[PDB]
Amino acid sequence: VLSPADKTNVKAAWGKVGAHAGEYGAEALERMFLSFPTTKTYFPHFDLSHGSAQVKGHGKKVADALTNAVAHVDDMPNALSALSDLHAHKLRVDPVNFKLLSHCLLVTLAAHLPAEFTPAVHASLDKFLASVSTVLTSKYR
Amino acid sequence: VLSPADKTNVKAAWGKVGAHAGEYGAEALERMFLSFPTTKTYFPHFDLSHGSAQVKGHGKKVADALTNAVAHVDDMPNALSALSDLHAHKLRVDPVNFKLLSHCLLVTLAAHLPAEFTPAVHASLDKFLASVSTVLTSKYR
Amino acid sequence: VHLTPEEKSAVTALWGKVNVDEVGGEALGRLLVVYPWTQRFFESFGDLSTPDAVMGNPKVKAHGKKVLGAFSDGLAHLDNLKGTFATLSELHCDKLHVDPENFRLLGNVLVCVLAHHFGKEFTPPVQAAYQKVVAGVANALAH
Amino acid sequence: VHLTPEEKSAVTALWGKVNVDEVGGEALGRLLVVYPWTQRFFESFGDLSTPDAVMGNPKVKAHGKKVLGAFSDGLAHLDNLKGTFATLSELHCDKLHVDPENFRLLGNVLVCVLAHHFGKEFTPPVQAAYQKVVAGVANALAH
Ligand code: HEM
Ligand code: HEM
Ligand code: HEM
Ligand code: HEM
Ligand SMILES: O=Nc1ccccc1
Ligand SMILES: O=Nc1ccccc1
Ligand SMILES: O=Nc1ccccc1
Ligand SMILES: O=Nc1ccccc1
Ligand SMILES: O=Nc1ccccc1
Repeated sequence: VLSPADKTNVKAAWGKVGAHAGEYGAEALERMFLSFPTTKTYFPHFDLSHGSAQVKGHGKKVADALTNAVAHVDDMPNALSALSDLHAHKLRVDPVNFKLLSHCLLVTLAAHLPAEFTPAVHASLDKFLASVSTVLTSKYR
Repeated sequence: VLSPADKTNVKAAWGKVGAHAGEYGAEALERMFLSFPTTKTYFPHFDLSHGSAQVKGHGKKVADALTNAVAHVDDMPNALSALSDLHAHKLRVDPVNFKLLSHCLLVTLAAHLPAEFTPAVHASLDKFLASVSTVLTSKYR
Repeated sequence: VHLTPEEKSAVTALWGKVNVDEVGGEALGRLLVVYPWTQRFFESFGDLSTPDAVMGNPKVKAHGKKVLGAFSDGLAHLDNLKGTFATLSELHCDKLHVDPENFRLLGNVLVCVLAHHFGKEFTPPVQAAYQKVVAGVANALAH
Repeated sequence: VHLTPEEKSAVTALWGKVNVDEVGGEALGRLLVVYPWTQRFFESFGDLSTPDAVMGNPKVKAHGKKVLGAFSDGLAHLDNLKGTFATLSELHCDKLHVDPENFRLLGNVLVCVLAHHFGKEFTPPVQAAYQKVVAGVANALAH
């Protein structure tokens, strides 16, 4: 379970992210597609080139979903219910891929928030993203 | 979340395990120590030889913990609370090692329950053991 | 990988008794049932609707034979698994380029299936020898 | 591993600017903070009781230098990582025989630290090249 200090650390880092949330999501996705090219197979219909409006729009969706989880951090299974069914039951995403995206989200925050990404906040953000990943992988059939 | 069919499947397999629960736990541990020798480093003070009374006794403790989880399958964070603190906080068990023991528990049930270990029951038992493993790894600091 | 002589013996003697027409389909099929995202790797294989449907699918059963064949080839060339499997991975284009973890999952399902079929004979030392082989074949096939 | 020339360039140019006295300690230290079970592997290293303590521990910082050294050795011999690291693993007796996942965790913490220290310069293509190297060094060091 996330501690009070984890919840504070996550909310603080999102606060500092501010309105860049959408752009950082897009960047995390691009980092994922280049570093871990097997993840591109879930997006065969997207243009994955740099500056792609489709990656930009999808990165905003992902960031908005993370923010919803942040905003309902003690009710994440209910809040993410529809997205868990989509990823696990409909799209059949390999659960390994959530570790890869979480890593790329961390790298993105580190590359934009040098002061905020202390070891303690890094540990809190990792725990939070692993909790989101656990929810999104909870409904395989 | 475990489904009603998972809960029935797990309880049915435990039912057929019956009083062999303790011996099967010991067997799973031996399987884990031989197959994955890094796990022995958590038991440097045990005699790990075949037939070891220390492995037999510990296997009964592990089976009894799993049976407690089965018996309180909708309250597993509370029921396993003391054991999560022991494994994560005090012993600092690498979380990979729970996947290894879970695998060896499955192999043990398969080797003793040829009729019960259908594909559907196999999937239910895997899900159950992963849920236990998630609880036992939940309290790292 | 290097197996000791008793390890090689443990693998070889039980492997000679495996029903090579069914054990592969059982393992590949249980992979799809227990780890449902693996069905996406096999969209070209037809109906994978239910456990009963997965287990009965003929292309599952056919590629199951092929998985055992890959195991036997591995046991035959344990000291050069990459040279054994190079043409096997390449003939698939990018079909084998999934996370190495899924090859470890298949190998461990195979182990569960061998325990299921051999019971007491699949002793802990026998399992440990097979775990060495399935780990090496997983690493080479994922390269 | 094989790196393209652009990938080799992406790694080499940024690697030349790394503070070799600090970045290793920061990555090794964050490993122990973020994944607390890794402290068990370094119980011989003294006080690892809090983030600040971990990050200031002198043997953390010292072996952190050695982690970068292993990266530099790897980058210098990408086509024979096992021959590069054979002496390194063997001089350690059993100390490096932990799950390969922890070497992948270390490599990804190092990536996070490089992103932290280089900001915008640690572009997505630069990260992708580093991920190839840290994956190769991880596989060899766990062998
Ligand atoms: C932090 C983890 C994740 C979050 C918060 C997240 C969030 C979302 C959201 C909000 C959507 C809906 C987009 C829309 O309705 O327009 C979506 C869809 C999708 N997700 Fe994820 N996702 C995550 C992880 C992943 C991963 C790791 C993969 C695969 C590598 C993946 C693959 C997909 C795909 C293929 C779609 C459908 C894309 C399309 O065709 O429009 N997701 N996700
Ligand atoms: C299904 C997962 C597990 C269950 C249900 C479980 C259960 C238990 C229980 C009940 C005890 C207490 C024994 C006692 O107080 O006498 C214990 C202790 C212990 N566990 Fe586990 N355990 C699990 C997984 C693991 C794994 C994967 C490891 C390491 C590879 C591990 C290492 C230990 C150790 C070292 C102790 C202390 C042993 C001693 O010194 O007596 N456990 N566990
Ligand atoms: C996962 C481990 C796999 C192994 C060990 C394996 C093994 C093999 C082997 C040995 C062949 C050579 C033909 C033969 O000897 O009969 C082959 C061919 C082939 N494989 Fe696989 N395979 C695997 C996965 C897959 C996957 C995921 C696909 C995706 C559809 C696939 C599709 C094919 C196709 C289309 C052929 C050509 C012959 C045919 O089936 O029509 N295989 N495979
Ligand atoms: C995790 C990756 C590790 C790497 C890459 C690494 C690297 C090295 C290198 C390069 C050397 C000797 C040459 C030199 O200092 O330049 C060395 C020696 C040594 N290492 Fe490690 N090491 C690692 C982990 C560990 C661990 C986990 C331990 C102990 C728990 C350890 C303990 C030692 C000791 C005791 C020595 C030699 C005596 C000394 O210098 O105090 N190392 N290591
Ligand atoms: O983010 N920087 C950019 C790089 C190339 C084109 C546009 C933007
Ligand atoms: O031994 N047969 C295997 C095939 C694929 C992955 C792992 C094992
Ligand atoms: O995609 N190839 C596979 C790898 C491991 C198991 C099954 C399929
Ligand atoms: O390249 N540096 C690494 C050292 C140890 C493990 C992984 C990466
Ligand atoms: O084997 N020792 C390790 C220590 C830290 C990270 C990875 C491996």
